[PDB]
Amino acid sequence: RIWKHQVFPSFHGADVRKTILSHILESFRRKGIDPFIDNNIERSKSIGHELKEAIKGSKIAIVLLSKNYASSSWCLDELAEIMKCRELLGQIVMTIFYEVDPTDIKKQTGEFGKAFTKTCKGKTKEYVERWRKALEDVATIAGYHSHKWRNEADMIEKIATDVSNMLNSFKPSRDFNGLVGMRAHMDMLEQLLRLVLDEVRMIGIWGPPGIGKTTIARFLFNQVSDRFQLSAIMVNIKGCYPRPCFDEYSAQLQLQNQMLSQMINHKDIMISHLGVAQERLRDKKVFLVLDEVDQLGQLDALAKETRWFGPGSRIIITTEDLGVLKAHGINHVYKVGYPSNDEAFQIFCMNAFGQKQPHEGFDEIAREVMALAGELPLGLKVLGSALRGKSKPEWERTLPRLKTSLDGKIGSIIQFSYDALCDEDKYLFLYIACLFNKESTTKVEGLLGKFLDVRQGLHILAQKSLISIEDGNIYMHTLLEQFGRETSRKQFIHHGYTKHQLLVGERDICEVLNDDTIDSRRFIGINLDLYKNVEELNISEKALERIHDFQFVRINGKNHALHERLQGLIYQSPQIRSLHWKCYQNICLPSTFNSEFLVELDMSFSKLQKLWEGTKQLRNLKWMDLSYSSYLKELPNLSTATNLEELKLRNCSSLVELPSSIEKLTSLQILDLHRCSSLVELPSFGNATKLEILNLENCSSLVKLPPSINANNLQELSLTNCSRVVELPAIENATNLWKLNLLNCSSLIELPLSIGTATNLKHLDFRGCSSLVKLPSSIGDMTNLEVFYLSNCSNLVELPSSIGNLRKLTLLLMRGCSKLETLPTNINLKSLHTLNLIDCSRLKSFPEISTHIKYLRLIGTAIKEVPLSIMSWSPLAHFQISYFESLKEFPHALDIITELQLSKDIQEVPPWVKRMSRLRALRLNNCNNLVSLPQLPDSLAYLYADNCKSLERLDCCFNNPEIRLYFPKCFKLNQEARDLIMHTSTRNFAMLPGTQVPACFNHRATSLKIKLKESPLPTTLTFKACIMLVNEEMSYDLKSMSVDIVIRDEQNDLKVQCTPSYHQCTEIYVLTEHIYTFELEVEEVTSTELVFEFTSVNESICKIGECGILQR
Amino acid sequence: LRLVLDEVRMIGIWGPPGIGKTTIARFLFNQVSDRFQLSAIMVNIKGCYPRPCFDEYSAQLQLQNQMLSQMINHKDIMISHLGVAQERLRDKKVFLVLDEVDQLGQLDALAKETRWFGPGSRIIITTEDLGVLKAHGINHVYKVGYPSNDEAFQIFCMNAFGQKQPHEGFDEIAREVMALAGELPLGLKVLGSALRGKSKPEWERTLPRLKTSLDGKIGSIIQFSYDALCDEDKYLFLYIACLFNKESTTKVEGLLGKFLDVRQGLHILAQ
Amino acid sequence: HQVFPSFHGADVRKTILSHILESFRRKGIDPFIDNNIERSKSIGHELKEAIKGSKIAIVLLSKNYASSSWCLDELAEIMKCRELLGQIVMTIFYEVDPTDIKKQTGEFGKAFTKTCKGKTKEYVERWRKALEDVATIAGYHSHKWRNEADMIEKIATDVSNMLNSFKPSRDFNGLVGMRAHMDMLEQL
Amino acid sequence: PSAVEALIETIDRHGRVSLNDEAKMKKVVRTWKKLIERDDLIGEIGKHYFEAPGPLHDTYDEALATRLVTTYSDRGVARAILHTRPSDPLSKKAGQAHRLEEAVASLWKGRGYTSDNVVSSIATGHDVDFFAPTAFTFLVKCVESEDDANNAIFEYFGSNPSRYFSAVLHAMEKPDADSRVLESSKKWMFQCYAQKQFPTPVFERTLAAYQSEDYHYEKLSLSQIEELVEEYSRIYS
Ligand SMILES: Nc1ncnc2c1ncn2[C@@H]1O[C@H](COP(=O)(O)OP(=O)(O)OP(=O)(O)O)[C@@H](O)[C@H]1O
Ligand SMILES: Nc1ncnc2c1ncn2[C@@H]1O[C@H](COP(=O)(O)OP(=O)(O)OP(=O)(O)O)[C@@H](O)[C@H]1O
Ligand SMILES: Nc1ncnc2c1ncn2[C@@H]1O[C@H](COP(=O)(O)OP(=O)(O)O)[C@@H](O)[C@H]1O
Ligand SMILES: Nc1ncnc2c1ncn2[C@@H]1O[C@H](COP(=O)(O)OP(=O)(O)O)[C@@H](O)[C@H]1O
Repeated sequence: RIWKHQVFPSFHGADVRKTILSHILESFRRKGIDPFIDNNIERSKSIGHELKEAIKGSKIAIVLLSKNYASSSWCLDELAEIMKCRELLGQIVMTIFYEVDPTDIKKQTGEFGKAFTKTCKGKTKEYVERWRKALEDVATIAGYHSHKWRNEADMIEKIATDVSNMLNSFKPSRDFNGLVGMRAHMDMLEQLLRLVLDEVRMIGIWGPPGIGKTTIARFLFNQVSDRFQLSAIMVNIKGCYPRPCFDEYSAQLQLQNQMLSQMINHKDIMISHLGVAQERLRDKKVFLVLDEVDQLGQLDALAKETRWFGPGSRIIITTEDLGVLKAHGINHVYKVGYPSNDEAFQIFCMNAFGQKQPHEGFDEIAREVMALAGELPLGLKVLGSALRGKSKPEWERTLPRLKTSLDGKIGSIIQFSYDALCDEDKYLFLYIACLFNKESTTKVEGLLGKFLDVRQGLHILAQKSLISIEDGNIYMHTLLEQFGRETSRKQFIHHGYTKHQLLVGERDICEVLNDDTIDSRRFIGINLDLYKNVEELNISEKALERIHDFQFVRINGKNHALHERLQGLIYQSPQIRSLHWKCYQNICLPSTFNSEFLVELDMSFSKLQKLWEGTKQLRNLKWMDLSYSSYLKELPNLSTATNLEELKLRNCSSLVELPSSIEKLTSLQILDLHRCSSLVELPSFGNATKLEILNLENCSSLVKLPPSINANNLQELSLTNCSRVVELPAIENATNLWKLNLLNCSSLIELPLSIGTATNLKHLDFRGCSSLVKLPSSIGDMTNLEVFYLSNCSNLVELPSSIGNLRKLTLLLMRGCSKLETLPTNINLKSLHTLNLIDCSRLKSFPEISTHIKYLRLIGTAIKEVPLSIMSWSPLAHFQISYFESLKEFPHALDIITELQLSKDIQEVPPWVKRMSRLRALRLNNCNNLVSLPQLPDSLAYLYADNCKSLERLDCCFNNPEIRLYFPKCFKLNQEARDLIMHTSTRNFAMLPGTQVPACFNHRATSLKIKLKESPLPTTLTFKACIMLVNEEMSYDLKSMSVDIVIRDEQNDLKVQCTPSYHQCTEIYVLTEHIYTFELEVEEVTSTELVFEFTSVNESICKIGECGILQR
Repeated sequence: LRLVLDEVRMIGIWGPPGIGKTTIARFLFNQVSDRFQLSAIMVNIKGCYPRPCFDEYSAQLQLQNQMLSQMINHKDIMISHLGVAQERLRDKKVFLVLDEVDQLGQLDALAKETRWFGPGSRIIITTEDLGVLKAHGINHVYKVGYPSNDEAFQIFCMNAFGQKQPHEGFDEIAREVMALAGELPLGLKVLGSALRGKSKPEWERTLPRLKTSLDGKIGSIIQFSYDALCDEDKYLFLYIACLFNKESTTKVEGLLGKFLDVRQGLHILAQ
Repeated sequence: HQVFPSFHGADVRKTILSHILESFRRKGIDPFIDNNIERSKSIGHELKEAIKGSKIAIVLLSKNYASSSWCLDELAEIMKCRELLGQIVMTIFYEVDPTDIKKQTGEFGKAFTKTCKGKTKEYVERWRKALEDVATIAGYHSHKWRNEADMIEKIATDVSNMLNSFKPSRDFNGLVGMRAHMDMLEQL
Repeated sequence: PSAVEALIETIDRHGRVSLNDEAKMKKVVRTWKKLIERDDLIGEIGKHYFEAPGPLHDTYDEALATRLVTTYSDRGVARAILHTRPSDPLSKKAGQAHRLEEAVASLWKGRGYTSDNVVSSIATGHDVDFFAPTAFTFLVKCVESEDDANNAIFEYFGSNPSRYFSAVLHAMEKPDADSRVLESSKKWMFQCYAQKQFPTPVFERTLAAYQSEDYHYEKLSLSQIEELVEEYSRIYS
């Protein structure tokens, strides 16, 4: 329906127009209510008719009742009209009994009754009847009583609240419904807030422009401001403040004037001195929000000290520069973060399609546009709004427009923050956006050091949240970089008295080189990306004549094409500061290439062979990165390369040898040869070299090595495969060896004794290091050595007695050490956890180091004995012995053993095994000649039998726990034994040799669907399930399988639960013709219809074939 | 329009700059607003908007504030949040006229959902690009057409010969000047005012320079509409105005296809 | 405190005073609070201490204001502080003529006379002098104002304006060397 | 809680709840990134899960890898390894990622997966993805020989030379494609047909028979077909 007014008040003018009605109206104006005011009736109009019209167009009528309400005929007539309107139309009527009682109203007696009698003396009958009926029916309405409230202000507040609520005014904002995922922000920000600490704590919010600081502040204000006596929000303080700021004090005074006028309800204050806020807000709980504070003057004007505000007050200042917060001493800072990819897509979809999910067919293009928008909420909103009502072809053909040009709405907002920078900061920003987007901070400092103060510039930029340094690499947001690239054409760069510009473009910025009409000296940087076509780019022959001073070059020439013109244009530069060329696609660097000035050289993919063919002046060179240049054979003389820092010959498999001129590389710290299948030697380095990271991972032909390294600072040293390496370079100190490994470095003979000097090598491997004869005696020297792997280190017939000095190693894996024969005896390792001696085919003595071992694994050994000292050892969570005959002689060993492993050929069926208490597992490796099995002990969890020729009867009644009975290949099983295997109440798998599901499982089928019925009213049900596998090219020994289970109904769609909703085993054999059984519980009480679905996770490994289950 | 259906139908009005979108809106508001309980007209929203608009929410809030102050005649109060317009106007007949709307932000400011106005109301927004109307999903669009040649002559003689709908005296050069003015009421008015009060020989000296260069009055408005384009769109505009004024779209695509993405450019220019 | 309110509870504590309290609360004004359980026949020392440090007082006058020796003593102390200290006194004539307050007449005068029986001469003299002085000072006549809420809002605005001007330039005295400039400029 | 405590709780929750396939396919990546965030976790959490009850392991890395495979499917772990390879090979994160992927490869070898099983696990549905280095190198580690890796990927294409050559040519067009390795695979295919001593036109028709519609990938075009014929022509006459 339609109403002109929300509330129409009815009252007697002589009584309440002055005193109480005024207050009610004032309260209504303060709650966003527009009541009808009779004083505003237009002049020269009939008051009665206009008032009657205004009555019928009112949603609510409020009737104020006074002792002289009956005195005026206007009051009675408007009341009668009000009541006819309510009973006919349906307008809502509320009553206020101000110093009057409803009882005397309907009697028309005494108070107000005298007035009614006086006013009804001259009238007709129908008027009196209508007035009386209306008076009675309005006295019936339950409203508010004046005498029931102790103070008039509370009653008026309650009346206004009731009217506003029953108006369904919807005071909470619906705007805060289209925003995505601010629960994370609010939860993170509540912890910084802690509004129960009654301090005056100050809180900051900073982040790149457009993440949503303003929206976060608005939402937080809406949620929280109601809990403080005084609240105020100031938006875009940066915008209003004068830019030059010629008179700081006047601006500060005006700013504090605005803050006071909006905090205190004083509509128009004129502040004389900046101390008014301190004077006025000393003892009050105040919530103040300041948005986009640009500099410290605003903060001093608005909130200089916490003493300005009373206890429990909070102020929240949002900015982009952290330095402003730090200078004011905030230390309570919430750094806003980008939303999740899902949330970003939701925001983009809200702005584009109007819902949280895209329309059909838009998914791929929508995600492309999103990825173009980076992650900024501002960018997502802008792009989504730009593409709202379009159609899919329009999306597809406007995406290239979006890529090439940055939208104006993003551009201006970024421009505003870009303008506040210093000149050198602007130049550094342009440099980062154009060339060094993702580069080491050290490399940027080296390259741009002489032009400008790079360190302080980077620090300031990070403070401004224009860049981010993650792990020594600087990162600029995609939109921000895109803005930076555009301004490169429109802005110049001044370093001293000269002037320069940059050239950044995919391929379209090359015709400017063919302009031939402008000075090309002002071009110190090129960023080209040639992943478009193998066609040669077009340059005028005259442009080839001009020589260009190009200092920074970054070419990603990703194609098989060769660019003769580009090479001639660039390598004619006199001084080239840094040169990156990906996919060079040539043979040699041209001879006319001057290299005296060359700090950094990078060729990440190349076809170079014997570059420079001659000695050159590599005076100030600090980085060589030749990577993946697989077609490379030699390398120039590196004499006079004394300043070289790092050399990465990464994965260049054809490099036959390394030059002896590496001796001249005094400052070299990094040598990288991760894959060099064609090396032979590695020449001596020198004396002051001090290599830091020597990485020779798979040098499968490297034979010789240097005799010494002078490795005073050698963080890492890696020789993983290096199959043919005889000796090893000595070491001086290695006081920082954070990593050393020789995994599979066979053909070694010894180890340099100085390996003991590494006092911090916590971890150490020699896994696979065959032919190693003897560990050095200095092994005991290393401290903090925690882990020590050895595996199949055959021909290691010793172990040094100094090991007892190690005092910290937790595990000593020594697997397959098939010639280890002794072991140091008089040793107590105070913190030793495990000891793996498996298949040590000549170990021949018990390992006697009186320790706190918790995991002892002696399988395949030749021990045949157990000492009596073991009872000193308090715990053994595991202890595994390959069974031999004369274990009967060591009863002390029986109560402590945990596993056991019968050998290939054992006739006997060991009964005394029933005596040992803790026997968690029992393994029969092959047992090609066995018949039965005794009563096993009561504590079993595992039992295996891989390929035995007979286990006819399994006479064990065993009921411990989840027990796994695996029987890979044993077909001579009694049907009673077979049934036992199936009909045992476990909580784990059970696998047996069978060719088809046994008939015991009635309910059969062949992701598959099992359908079955039930016979029960209401109970928890228990099921036994049986499964075979799909006949496939499964490996002879697949050793892991996991099964997921889903159960549903066909009358309802309720997904019923299933407590063992998965069965997983990392040791079960996976084979074709076998039966796998397990157990399930269902508890929901759907009655007749259950549908099962067993799936095998890792479908690429194992697929469930036939199946069938059974109740119990 | 169809007011009798008491819906919240929104209606667009679009055409090249200088046809009378503003004048048509004013005439309609003058004729019909009396039938509506509360009504307001907003003029040149595009010009009265912050060009950089660093805080699009503050500008959006103040735009809604201007609308409410003009509409309720409510002594330019300050507004708390952006949903107030719904709270006030969702239960009253409304006639709203929004003139020269440039981008979707203003529409979100002033009229985002038909549920803001209630049982019968009309919102009429005049724009120049169809894309803004289409994004907001209006589909009730009047493409304003050029007036008839006789009406063009009446307008020109109204603005040239001083209220005389026909000519005075000669009636020869007037039609040459008109044919020069095309059909835009803006062009007719500017040319008529340029020659107002002249004599026939003065008219004759003025004719050539008028023919070889257009007045700055028309040029300023056309330039403003031209500057709101992408660079590719500007290049395509120049190509059409220079060489391919009246050619098949297919041939234009075939000849200019290597440069400008002709299909998208034509789509935008037509919009 | 911020403001010291003086009133007669039986007349105004329920109807108008609550509105003024609410307006002051919403304008960030914290008046001194008191309870009917916190009053004796006399005023007490702590009440005078609160009066002296209030630095602004509001005397709301009603018909039966003079019918409480408590209120009369409060008014006398308020005027004493106004004359000696720089206390600023604001008056509200709630439907009572200032002339009636001045000459102690009308119903107000009758209540004052009925209250004055038994007191010593100096009490009556101080009460009369304070009443005359408070009638002289320029305040807010409730009868003149057509709109009570507007009058209360105006009173709150004036209180706020005459409350953020006490401390003159207390801040930013940390500017250095201004005495030299002042002396060198005094000669000019 | 500390990072370790939270990460253990999260891994246990994910292994406990048995949630959606794609939900696992997503959460595995977040867990993987949280692993390599700092250098001293893989060892520490491996030590923690080593001492927990369960099957025994030869190393901490094996314990962590086994838990990751139990918590997220072989499909999820392979996808995370492929999608979380850092840039700088010498950084800490690269070392952590190498530890994780080597542990997973050793875990798969210990279970005796075939070459085909590994290929199917890595499989993403886009036949060029197998030739991206971040996947090809992991495959080579899992199978220990490039010849076997090429044979496995060739058989995963149903022994279709056309599909294989289409994939390798599409891999030739990658910004970071190792030319040497892709050329090695191509040369392997050439040598496999040289062992057949197929005539050059017979070789052409052997390739172009699959160019028919016998089998959803992108087929070759006659131009590079003739190019490959010419390439094979003289090298092994
Ligand atoms: N035609 C008029 N023009 C101007 N003032 C008028 C007119 N009629 C009445 N008044 C003023 O209205 C006052 C009387 O108001 P009254 O107390 O009757 O209002 P009311 O009947 O209570 O209003 P309502 O019935 O709307 O509550 C008179 O003092 C007079 O000055
Ligand atoms: N202290 C006061 N505060 C507010 N209003 C006052 C005060 N004293 C007197 N008034 C108002 O002044 C009115 C009487 O004015 P009066 O006719 O005496 O002016 P006047 O003395 O003639 O002025 P003048 O002396 O300037 O000619 C009273 O109705 C009263 O409301
Ligand atoms: N969580 C969010 N959900 C939806 N929109 C958001 C969210 N955060 C920001 N936006 C949108 O991004 C735009 C820019 O955010 P804004 O708060 O102006 O950034 P800034 O912090 O730079 O002021 C806003 O118009 C806002 O609508
Ligand atoms: N039907 C008409 N009759 C007379 N004059 C007109 C007519 N239509 C437009 N005009 C005049 O032509 C000019 C064109 O302006 P207009 O087109 O309304 O601006 P906009 O292009 O913003 O709509 C106006 O000054 C108007 O006076």
